[PDB]
Amino acid sequence: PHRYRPGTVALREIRRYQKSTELLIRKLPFQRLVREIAQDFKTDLRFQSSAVMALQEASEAYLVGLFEDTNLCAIHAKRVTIMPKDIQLARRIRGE
Amino acid sequence: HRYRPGTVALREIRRYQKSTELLIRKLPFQRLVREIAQDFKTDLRFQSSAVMALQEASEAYLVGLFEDTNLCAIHAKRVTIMPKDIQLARRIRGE
Amino acid sequence: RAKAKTRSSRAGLQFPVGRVHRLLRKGNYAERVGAGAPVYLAAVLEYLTAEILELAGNAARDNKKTRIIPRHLQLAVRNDEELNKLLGRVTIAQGGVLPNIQSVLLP
Amino acid sequence: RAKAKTRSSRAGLQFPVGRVHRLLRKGNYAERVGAGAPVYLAAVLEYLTAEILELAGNAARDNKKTRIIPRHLQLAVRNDEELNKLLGRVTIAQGGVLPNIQSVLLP
Amino acid sequence: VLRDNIQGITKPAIRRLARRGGVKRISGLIYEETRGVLKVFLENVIRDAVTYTEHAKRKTVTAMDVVYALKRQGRTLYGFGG
Amino acid sequence: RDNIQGITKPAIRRLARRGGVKRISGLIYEETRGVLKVFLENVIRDAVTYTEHAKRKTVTAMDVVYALKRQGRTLYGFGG
Amino acid sequence: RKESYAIYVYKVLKQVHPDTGISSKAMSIMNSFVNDVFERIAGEASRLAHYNKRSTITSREIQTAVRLLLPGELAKHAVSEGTKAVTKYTSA
Amino acid sequence: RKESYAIYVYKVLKQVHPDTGISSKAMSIMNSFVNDVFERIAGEASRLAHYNKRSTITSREIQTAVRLLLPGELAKHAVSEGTKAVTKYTSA
DNA sequence: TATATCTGACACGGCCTGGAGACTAGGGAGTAATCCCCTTGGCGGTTAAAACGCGGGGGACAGCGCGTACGTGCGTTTAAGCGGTGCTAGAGCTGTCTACGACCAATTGAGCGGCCTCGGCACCGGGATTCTCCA
DNA sequence: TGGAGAATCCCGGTGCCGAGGCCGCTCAATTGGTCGTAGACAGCTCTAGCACCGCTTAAACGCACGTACGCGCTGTCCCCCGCGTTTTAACCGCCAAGGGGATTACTCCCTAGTCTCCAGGCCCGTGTCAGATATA
Repeated sequence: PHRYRPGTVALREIRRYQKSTELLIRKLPFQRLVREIAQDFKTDLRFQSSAVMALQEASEAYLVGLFEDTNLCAIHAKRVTIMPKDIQLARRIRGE
Repeated sequence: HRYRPGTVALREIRRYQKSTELLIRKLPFQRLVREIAQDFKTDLRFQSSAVMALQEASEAYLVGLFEDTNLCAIHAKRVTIMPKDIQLARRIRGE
Repeated sequence: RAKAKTRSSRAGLQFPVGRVHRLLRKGNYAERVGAGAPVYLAAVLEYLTAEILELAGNAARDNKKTRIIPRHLQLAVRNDEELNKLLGRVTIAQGGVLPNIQSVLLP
Repeated sequence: RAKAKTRSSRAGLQFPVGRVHRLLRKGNYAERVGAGAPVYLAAVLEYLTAEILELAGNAARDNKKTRIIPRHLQLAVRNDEELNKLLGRVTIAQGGVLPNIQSVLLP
Repeated sequence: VLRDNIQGITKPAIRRLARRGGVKRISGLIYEETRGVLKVFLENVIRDAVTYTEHAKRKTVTAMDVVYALKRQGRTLYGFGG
Repeated sequence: RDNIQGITKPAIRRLARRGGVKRISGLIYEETRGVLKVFLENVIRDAVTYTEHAKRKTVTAMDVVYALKRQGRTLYGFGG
Repeated sequence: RKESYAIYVYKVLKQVHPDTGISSKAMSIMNSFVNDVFERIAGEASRLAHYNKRSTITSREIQTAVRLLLPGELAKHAVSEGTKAVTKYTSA
Repeated sequence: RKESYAIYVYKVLKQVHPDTGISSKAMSIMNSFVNDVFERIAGEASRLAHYNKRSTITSREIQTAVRLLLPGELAKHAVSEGTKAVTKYTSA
């Protein structure tokens, strides 16, 4: 049959998700995560929809920027694979 | 009686990490500050406390940058720090 | 009386001088606001609005779009060095990222 | 007029309620300042001052010195996680850094 | 009671977020660390948003509260009011 | 002129020893000089702007403190 | 009721790009940008007025706040149109 | 007539560490620390007043500012100390 | 780690200005009531995406050789640094006046809510153009 | 080096809904005048910052030796990518309750403003103790 080399599908996915502006995390699991986080602080709490999309946009942007710094850390270690010490190094340098 | 390569560096680390004194000579930093400030306004007066404030801020910034540079160096499985480590640290920090 | 002339019209501006003056009074910044301060602030705000909008329209024209979308504003801000320095701490909603694949990842 | 009693003595504090009230009034924060806000903020400032001074005195006795220097304040701030989070963007002059050597550099 | 919904942030969703950041290969230990990073960031935003809501004596967290919580920590979001 | 060479190699070595760096390359020093020049240029330009707003010809330590506070580099013990 | 820059950004767009429209989300982003830059310059001018023991925000405070906040060419240009606007406002 | 927080840090230091002095540079640092924390809390209280369309700063605004800025145990103990001071002021 | 000495920063001890006491006034916010956007719980189809599994290939990782470039010690240079003097810009304080901005009131048109309309653009379908892998 | 399944780019038809133009009006900007006060401007002091010379001495600079270390090459095996199948939970639509956001009247307590009074914090002077130096 037809089988692509490892990297071509990943590079096409990189080009697609860098051209697009859509939200990548599914909306309802993010809403449930937001509500279970907020229920540890105040009980019987409501949320506007725009608050949940604001949290989703901020979280997606923060994770994408963290993955950019993670990729640069992985390239700095002569690698093309991101590993958790790259994430820990990026958060240590930023100061989180 | 030559020491091993690295132990004098370790005593230097433990000496300069236990001290509060400024590691840059005062007059070259004064000349550098006046040379930089000449490009923005001609014939500026400088208080001594302003130059000491600039030296303290610059020394703290360089010490923090060298800590992040050392972290990048160990992340690259290496003891020697290189300019690519400084560039990676400033790129991650946002500069 | 005389004809009511807008303060933005006599200053050659489109942004409101009076609204900026009201927001400077009610914003608890200082006890007094000068006359030239809202004119200066409206001029700077109009200049920055024009600088973002010109590059956003150029990005929309380069993508064959008549209309400015948030992706066009992100492409305007992040492709210019000065506006990216001004808005480096700011996330544009529905703006995406610039197309930037690293050189070691490409074959 | 009766005897004058200070507002800091009524709240059991050493930090000045009246000075904090005056600094809130002339600092252009709000148009009005309530009665309990200077008392509350004086208490908060007194508690944070007390915490920094406790850890600084402990660091001073750890170095067998009875006078607090900036190095003792730096060792007080950065060895506590909450004060390091509060003062992470703060450089203390003549404070130095804490002695840390990474494990790969030890012989 | 909502429990254990951090697994709703799926492995292909983290892969898509890494593809947006320009990542060619992802190790299998990345996803738990990404879930922890996302959880820490979300508690940091949501605690401030709930504090802003509680100061107004409200029961609904608005988009203003999230915008002010992100503006507080230097992660200002445009488009949701300001 | 040529006052960036006054920030010598042992001073950069000393600042790296304070940062816990065990081994230093020979190209660290030019990069450190450029980094220090950029940082000093930013803080000095902001302090000069603060001075020329105050109609003064003397850069006060208050101006340096406010210049560093504008960049989130708050300095304690200099009258701030 | 709700007050925003819903007509001036469109005016600037029409005098810059006369055949280009704007969407609702993009216009909300532009309104947020104008409010954020206004808050930055006004807060810097208030802080400058408090540093020099002044109770007035003049055009000079806004000028040095613009020089402090904006990067180089943007600050130089914004100083130029601000000076031109106050000169035209005083002369007319 | 430069006002400073020197005597209050004297009083607090002698209250908790009686046989312990302090230096002048440590007091410049402590004065800057008190001024910085004061400016931070008062600015957040001003923002809380402006967000909820209020013209006064009360104990609730300072409480919410202390909860926003200070980390967890620091925020809890500072809120407890402030509430104790407020009820001691009101009851007496 | 232990025994003597020195010195310079630091804790303590009359005036003035700002904080407290008492009163007055007015307006901001708390409380109550109500009205309706809008938030959540839920049923149901559906279809898209998450999950699981299997092969395989390419890359993380470990080991090893080598060549070189920082570490370190030593001798020589040089200019930081401290003291001391001198002098002149200018930081800062005070007095005087004047322009300028808050404030109040009457007027008026600019902008916002509401409503109707038409074309910009997403979507679907077909055709031409790479495109990437393999023999 | 050249051919085939698949993705990519380009072009024409279709429908829709969301921006965009227009009108009523109301509310906030505009104009006019008054007054107090913040700040512009001149004068003067005397603080402190620049300028410069000597010296002696710590710090820097140059050179040489060499060994730790960076870096490239090779092998391996394992772990993650690519893709087919299944299942499972997201998504959209419509749907009702019903809690709570948002608005309005009022009414009252809380806080700005003011005069007076006094006492706490502040500048200056003094002396005395806590580190740094000194040595083994």
